[PDB]
Parts: sequence; structure tokens; C-alpha cells
Amino acid sequence: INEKQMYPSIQAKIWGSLGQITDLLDVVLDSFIKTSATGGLGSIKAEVMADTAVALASGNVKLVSSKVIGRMCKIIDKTCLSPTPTLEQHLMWDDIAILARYMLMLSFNNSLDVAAHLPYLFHVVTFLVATGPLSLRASTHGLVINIIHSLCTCSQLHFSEETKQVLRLSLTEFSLPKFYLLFGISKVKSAAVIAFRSETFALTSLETVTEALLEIMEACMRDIPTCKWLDQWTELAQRFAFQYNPSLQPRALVVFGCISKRVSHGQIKQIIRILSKALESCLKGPDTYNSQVLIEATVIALTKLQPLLNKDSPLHKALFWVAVAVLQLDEVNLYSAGTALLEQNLHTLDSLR
Amino acid sequence: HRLLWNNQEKIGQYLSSRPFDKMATLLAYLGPPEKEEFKALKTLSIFYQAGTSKAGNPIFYYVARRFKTGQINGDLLIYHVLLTLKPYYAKPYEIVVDLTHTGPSNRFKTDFLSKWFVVFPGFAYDNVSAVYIYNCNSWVREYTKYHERLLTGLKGSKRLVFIDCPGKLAEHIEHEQQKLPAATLALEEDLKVFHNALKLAHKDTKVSIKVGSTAVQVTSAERTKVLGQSVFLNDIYYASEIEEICLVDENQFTLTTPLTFMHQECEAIVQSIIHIRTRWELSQPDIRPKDVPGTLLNIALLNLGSSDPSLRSAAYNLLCALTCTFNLKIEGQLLETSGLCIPANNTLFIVSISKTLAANEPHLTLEFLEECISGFSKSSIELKHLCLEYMTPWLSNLVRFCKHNDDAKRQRVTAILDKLITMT
Amino acid sequence: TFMEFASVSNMMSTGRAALQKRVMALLRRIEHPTAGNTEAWEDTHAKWEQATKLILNYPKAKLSDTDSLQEWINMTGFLCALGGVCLQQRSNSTPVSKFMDRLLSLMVCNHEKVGLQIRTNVKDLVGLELSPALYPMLFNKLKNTISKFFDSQGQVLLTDTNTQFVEQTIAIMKNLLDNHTEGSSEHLGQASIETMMLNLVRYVRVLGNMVHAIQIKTKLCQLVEVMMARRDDLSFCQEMKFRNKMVEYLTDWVMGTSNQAADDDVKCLTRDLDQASMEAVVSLLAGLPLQPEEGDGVELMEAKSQLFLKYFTLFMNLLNDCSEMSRRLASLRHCTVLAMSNLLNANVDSGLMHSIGLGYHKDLQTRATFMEVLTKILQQGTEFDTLVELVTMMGDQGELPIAMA
Repeated sequence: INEKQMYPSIQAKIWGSLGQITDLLDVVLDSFIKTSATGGLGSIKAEVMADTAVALASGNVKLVSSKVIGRMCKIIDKTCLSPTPTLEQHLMWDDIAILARYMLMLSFNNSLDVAAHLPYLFHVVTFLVATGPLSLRASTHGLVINIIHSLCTCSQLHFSEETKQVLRLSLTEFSLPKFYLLFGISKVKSAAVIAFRSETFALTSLETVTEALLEIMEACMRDIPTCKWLDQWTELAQRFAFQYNPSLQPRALVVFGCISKRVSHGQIKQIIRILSKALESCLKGPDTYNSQVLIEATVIALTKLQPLLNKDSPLHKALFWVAVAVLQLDEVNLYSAGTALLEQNLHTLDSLR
Repeated sequence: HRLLWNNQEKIGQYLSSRPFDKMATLLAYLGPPEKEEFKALKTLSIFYQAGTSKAGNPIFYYVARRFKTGQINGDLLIYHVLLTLKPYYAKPYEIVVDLTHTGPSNRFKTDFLSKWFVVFPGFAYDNVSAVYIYNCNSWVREYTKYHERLLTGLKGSKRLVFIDCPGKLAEHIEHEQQKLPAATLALEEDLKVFHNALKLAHKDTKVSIKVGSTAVQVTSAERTKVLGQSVFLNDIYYASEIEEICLVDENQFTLTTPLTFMHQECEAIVQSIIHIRTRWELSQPDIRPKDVPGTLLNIALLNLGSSDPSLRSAAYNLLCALTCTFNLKIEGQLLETSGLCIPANNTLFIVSISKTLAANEPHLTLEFLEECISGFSKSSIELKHLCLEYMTPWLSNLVRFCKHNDDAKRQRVTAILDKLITMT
Repeated sequence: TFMEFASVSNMMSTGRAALQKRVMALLRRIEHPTAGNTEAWEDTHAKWEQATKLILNYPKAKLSDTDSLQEWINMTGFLCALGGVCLQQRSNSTPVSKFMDRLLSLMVCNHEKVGLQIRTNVKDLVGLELSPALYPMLFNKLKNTISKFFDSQGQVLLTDTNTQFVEQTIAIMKNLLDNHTEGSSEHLGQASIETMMLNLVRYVRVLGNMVHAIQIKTKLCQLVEVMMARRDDLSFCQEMKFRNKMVEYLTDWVMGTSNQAADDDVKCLTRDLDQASMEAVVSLLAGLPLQPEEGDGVELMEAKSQLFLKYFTLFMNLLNDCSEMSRRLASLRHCTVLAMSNLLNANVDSGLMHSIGLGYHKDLQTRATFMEVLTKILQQGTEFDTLVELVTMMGDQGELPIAMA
């Protein structure tokens, strides 16, 4: 941190060599994260230590990448012990904010090798979209762009020319002015400029982003036949979907609904009981701002889950009346969700003749 | 489709009434770039009436090497060829075109080509009985193949008659009275004819080479389908523009895309061209697209390390462009994009790319080192540390450019060493 | 046209000005040469000639005639929108020619009694409302109108009337080009826009440094940009010399008193003029190959290299002090950079030779000002060899919505 002028040599000599020593990796990274936390997010120590992690990672990509992703996942999961309204208000928010930029910097040049961690990367992206200050939002966007880039430039997985064209198109699409709004970075000319320096979010946006990423993943699995990405990511979502939490669960429900390919009757029942409990807490509790968003999420999940239940499911018809009851609540966002659910239900029953 | 881009700000509004997202997606691969009066007369006399063929029809001569694109308005030229055709456009005639000493500077634009095709009356084209072409070359082939869709109905017709030697054209001219200017007829006398010269390229052809006292000519003994008729190719490459010459091989020689040929008297050919070019050098009155490679590799590599994210991205894309264009064996990992968040500490990446490029492509190593040492003075302290770190991997390759007997190479190596000494 | 002039009446008119404009808009659409058109236009023009004296020599020899001024405003525009039919009929057969001649005489009129209304009305109606068929005559008359200010040697006869004509004519041409009248395309591209533009530039050269001179120069630069925006619309016998010469003429205008300024307002007008000049130059240079005016026996490469170095140094000097009006100091920076990018993209082998040094550094700006081009200047060396595919297949989608759009 101190010898700024000699930096390009300091890193390449001390850190670039200590990285190639496989056994010391865990201790080095733990000290890195501790020193980053001590400085705090946005600190000179945090920035320097974030940059210095690229140097260590350059040696052993697999181990550093695995340790950096796994600790983020662990912190996110461990957030569900003392739930608080939002993540930005949670106690362990500083840890997530700090460890986020680690993946931001390690994203480039497949220093977060995609072909082993893509499900967890999309997990993080999904849980982080449009969170925190502007810098963190731009960081999440940059992470998405870099991960798609690396997947489009990974030599360890040969892809068809059609798949490569699809990926190139998707990278172009993620740069358009449309996604800047779906990512929370509005009125920012370049994501990069804001990212490398020291608003209400609607779940429809998360649905759009998650669908786009699902297309990006499915085009990839069209080449890697034995891939288990979809199952892994669906499971990691289903862990958070049905588990109570103030901040994570809303996002988790939409992500699960958009992601999953096959549902179960208990899942529909579990979601409906989640909506029931949310509504029951809304009438008694004064924190409507969270129960409402959870109700909307519950509805949005069903609007996607219904087209997948069995042709003999009695719940098809009950879904209509669920939608009617939702529309009876007289909330603009909830009404919109109900109307969407109604359209989906009518279409699904019509297709079933 | 320039207007398709021009009106994308409003086309989406009408489409607001997948298809609905795809209009703006192609903007990634977009951003396209930005009676009559008459005066003057051609002192050059490009198009004129001269000579008559056996069939008793007038023949008009035309030398395309007299006119250069982008200098003289084509309206005047078309009205002029119409004016000189006024007494004869109402009757069937014959045309002969001279394609000697012809290059891309004689290319005819698509708009001017269609203006040529329209202004002449519809019956005058049917009046054309025969078209005679002399000294066809390889540039004309691709010129007309890119303009084939404009001339798709004319290939395969009897009107085109190929002439490679004056005898074939003179057969149908009364007593060989072809009135071509002496400038074109003076290039056939007393050259050297090589019978079995093999033209080495991607597609090997068996041609005949002619090196004279002023220029170098090559004719193709292999029939080439030009406009639907299999004809020979006569390419002329003057020696007044050849400055990349050296002794390379006993049976092969390098000429300038480089030109290579094999023959049993290649040394005599080289000596003849040397003599004529040195005579031309006696007659003198009182950046190239090769040195681009290293001089730009340095500009990309130094700027990657910069401390402005936009500049890093810009330089990365420049690297992708350079590697793709020049086919550098970097493992082809890099792919262009926009908006990449390239990390600040890219010292290891730049250094690894430099090492791989130095090992895989030890080609320039002199332009590159010259540029790096030149830019090492102006860089920052941190940038100086970066610069040395990737400069180091290249100095080893300098051993190669010491053994060669090229005083230009040796003096350059000495200059690089003296610059490094001054830096030390 | 008559049938349309029934929907033109059924719809509610929110006053007379809009009804007058709607009437002229329909009159411009009058194309077929019927006989009543002829007599109506001719007799209206006769009454207009009488009212010319009655309104112009009769504030002088004697107000309540503001009503007649308002009538005149309408009647002039009437003649302007219906001028075209008569000229069309001349081609298949000269008062119409005399119409503009009076109009141009009215153009600089100074009257003791509100001539300002007269000038403003002539400007507005002549610019916006004249029929496109009337364009060729307009240009042909303006050419010789401007050609009478320079002497045989090329010495400009600078006069107050002349300058008043020039400010106006440039304003009028700007207003004309700005509006895309229907059919204007096929009528704009017969007369050349070269000579009057050139002469106006030569006259504005000597305008001096007064507030009026700078205000005129800024408007002229806006006109140059607007005219350049439609190199397609106009017809040029020689675009190359055109652009090259006036590029060489506007190069001078930039950085005129950017360091010797003594007043905030004077530098503000100077900064505005420099910004406008740079904007115009950027527009000129797009695709403009350099070909210097015949030199002193210099090989074309040698002259092109010197011209390029001159331009490039002129640009670098401006960009060198562009660091450290705070909005201007950055806007004129990207304008200066885009100008240079325009030079290079056109001029490859007169470029990189003097341009490679721009790749190197700065005060965090020049690399971000040359690689600010290399994004599409030197990485534009892709497939230059000295693309656009599947954009047709997307337009063939069901119901053909894009083509209808």
C-alpha cells in the first residue's frame, strides 16, 4: 500500500511470486480480506488490496477464483441469520461490498474462470443487481459485461460459430441504453468511468435481467452436453426462495421462477402459503414496504411457474381466483402483477383446451 | 441503409405499436461513415476516332492510363465522349480499348459507370458490333467482378474479343493499320521472354515473364476465365516502383505484397532490373503499411497500463484490431468489445502478451524496440517500471539481427544500443 | 390542390397568421399550369407593384397603414408561393424575374417609418415560403448580386449597404436550407452553391473584429455547417476544391483573439466564434481528401504532407491549451479532436507519418484525445486494405413493419 511509485515492480515481484505458492494461498487471501475490511469500503487500503488480488490470482486461477467466489456465497447465505429489511442495512453489508470489487477486478481475462463458476457468478449478479451506491451498481454491470466477455473468449470450451455469434450479440445488447435502466445505472455515460473511482428497484427489472442471463446460459449449454449449470443455479436459488428473509427472498422468488424448468405441487403450495403469511403480516404489521414487495414477488413467481404444472393440476383454476383476490387488494404494482397473472392463466387454460 | 441509421430515433416510435428489440441491437455493428454547359478540351486526346477494321467500321481508341480518378469532373468526360460520338453514334461502329499501364487510378466509379451506361442511347449499344480488349491484367478481373452485377448481361458475349499480341487484333484491321499511340507499341520491342517461369503464390500458375529496359511484364500461358471467356493474363509491374530487392535464394528471388518467381536465370533477371533501375535513379532530378506493426504494438502496450479506464479499453480494442489484422500468434484469445472494465493492475497481462508475442512473432523487434526506447523517456515513473518489464523480453531476439550482412540492420542495432546506454 | 383546399378550410384556423401560412402552403402545391392561375398571379403582382409605391414611397410623401403593411405581408407571400407556375409556363412558352429584382431591392431598404418590419418580413417570407421551382432564379440572381461587391482585382467594395445585404443574405440562406420543403431536392440541385458561398466568405474575411463582425461570422459558420449537411441535396461540379479552399479559409478563423482578449464579453463572442468555426471545419473535413492548389513544382505527396502538417499543428496548438468557458474548454476539446479524426480517416498516407506522435502522452488528455480517435481511426485500419451483413434479412420480418415504419 505504501510504496506507490514502485508499484508495478512491487506487485510483479512480491505478489506475483507469492501467488504461485499454492499452499500459502488461503492465508494470503484471508489477510487480504481482513486488511480490506479494516480500511473499509471506498478506502485507499481497500482499493489497493483489490487491485493487488489480480496479481495473486494471475498465478493460480482456480484456487484464488474458488476462494473469492465461495466466500461471497458464504457471506450472502450467512446474511439469513439476523434478517433485516434490506441488504444495505444488514450488519454484514460491508463484507459483501468489499468482496464484490474483488470479483470485479478478477473478472477480466477470465481470472474468474467461467467454465467452473458460472452458476455462482449469475447467483451473485442476480442478488446484487441495482444495490448500494452508484459505484457498486456500475461494478455489477461491469461484472456482467466481463463475465459474458470471458465466456465468449474461453479457450477451455470450444463453441460453435452460431453460439459465438449469439454471445457476441448478447455482449452488444448488454451495452445498450435499455439495460442501463434495468441495472440502476441511469444518467451514467460509461459504466467503466464510474466503476473505477473512490432509487427504487422494481422486480420486473430483475425478471428482465434474469431472463436475459438465462438465454445467455442456455445458448452456452447448447454446446457443453454434460453441463449441470442450470440444475446448480436452480438449486442455489431454491435454497433462498422458500427460506424466510426480508431482503433476499423477494429477489430469490423472481429469480427462481424465471430460472426453473419444472415445478412441484408443494412448491406452488409453499409459495401460496408464503403469500398468505405476507398478506397476514401486511394487515397487522406497519412495515408494508417489504410485505407488499414480497406479495408482488409471490405473484410474479406464479405468473411464471403456472405454465409448467401438470395438465391435471387442479391449481390451474384456483390460480384465476388467486389473481382476482390479488387485484382486489387495490395496489398499483400488485394490480399490475395480478393482471399479468390473469393473462398468463387464461392463456395457459386456453392452450390446454 | 445510411438513412436506416439516420431515422432510428423515430422508427422505434412507430414500432412501439424478438422483433421489438432488434432494431437497436444492430447499432453495435453500425455507425457507417459520411442540355448542359461544357468547357475545356482534353489535350491528352484520350478518346478519339482512329483507324478502320476489315469490316469497314470505324474504331475509337481509348487509353485509360491518361485519366486519374478524383481530379477531373466526370460530367465533362461523359459529355465529351458523347460529343466526339455525335457524327458516328447513329450508325453501327467498332470499339477498341487500351488497357496498358493501367492501375486502380484508372478505376471507374459505380455512379460514373451507370452514367456511362445511361447517357449513351439505347440503340448505340446494339450498334456495337465488336469490342476489342488489349493487355488484360489481374486488377481488371477483380474490378469487373466487383462490378459484375452492373455488367452481368455482357459477360459471355461475342462482342468482347481478347487481344494479347498485336497480331491477333491486326488480323481484323485492314493491313494492320491500328493507330494506337507509339507509347503503348514501344513496350513490346526487344524484351526477354522466359518460357516456363512459375509464378509462386497461393494459386500456382504457369506464366511467362518479360523483363525489359523500363518495366517488368508477365503474361499467363494459362487460360483464365475473364467475363466468361478463358483468356490469358498480361500483368505489367514497372521497375520504377520496386525498391524491395535483395539476393535471397539461388533459384528464387523476392520482388515488390511480395512477388516471387523461379527460373534458371533469375540472377540475370535481377541484374537487368538493377541496371535499369539504377539508370532510372541516374535520371532523378536535382509511413508504410509494414512498419505499422511494431510502431503500433508499442502504442497499444504502453497505453494499456494507463490510469484512465477508457484509455485501457481503447488500447485493448486497438490490440485486438492489430492482432486480428496482422495475424499475430497471441493465441487469438483477445476479442474486441466496448465498455470493458479492464482492471487497473494489468502489468502481468501486458507482460505476458509481450512475452508471447516476442516468442511467437520475432519479426520486427527493431521498430518495436526503437519505439519503446523512444517512449520510455516520456513515460511516468510507474509507466517507466512497466515499460522496462515488457521491453526486457524482446532484447533477446536482437541476436538474430546481428549476423546478417545488412549495414542498415547493424547501424540500427548500434543506435538501439546507444539509446539504451543513454537511458542507463 | 383545390380538393385539398377544402380540408384546409373545414379545419379550424386559430387566427389569420396560420390561415395565411396554410394558404401559402397550398399555393406552393399548385403545380399544374392552369390559365386562371396566370391571370390571377399577374394581376395580383400588378396590384402588388402599385402597393409597392403606396407602402414604400408613401410613408415618405404625406401610421394607420399598419393594416396595409399586414396586407402586404400576406400579398408578398401569396406571390412567392404562387411564383413558380409562371416560370414553369415560361419553359413551355419576364415579370417574375423582375419580381425578385424588386424583392432584392427591398432587401436592404432603410425607411424613416418602420423599415424594420419590411426587412424582417422579406427575410421570413423569402426564406420559408418561396416555391422550390423558384430556387434556380433565386440563386442566379443572388450570385450576381454578391458578385458586384468585389473589384476586378478581387478587392471588396466594403459598404454599409453591402454588409447589410450580406448579413441578411446569409441569414436568408440559412433559413432556406434549414427547412426541408417538399420537392426542394429536385430543384435545389441545379444551381451551384459554390460562388456565392465563396464570395460571402471572402467578404466576411474583411469584416474586422467588431461585435457585428463576430456575430456575422458565427451565423456564417452555422450556414456553412447547414449547407455541408446536404452535400447530397446540392449538385457540385467540383466538391473537392470547394471544401479544400474554404477549409483553408476557416482554418484562419479559429484562435483569433483567444489569448489577446481584454474583455469577458469580447472573449465570450470570440469563444463562440471559435466553437462555431471548429464545428464547421469538422463538418467540412468529413471525407475530404486533401489536394493542394497547384504548387511550386512539388510532388503531390510533398505538398500534401506540408498541408497536413500545417493543419495538424494548427489543431494541436489549440488542443495543447485546451487543458486547465469551463464548458467551452471541454466542448472545444472534443470538437478539435473530432476535426483531427476527420483529417486522418480521409488522409491515410499523409497522416500516421505526422500522427503517430499523438499516440503518446499528455496531461491525461492527448492519448485520450488521439486514442479518442483510434477507437475508430487507427483501429479503423480494419479492412481498409489500402462489414454490413444480415441487416437486410432482419428487415424481411413478418408483416414488414420496418419498411412501413
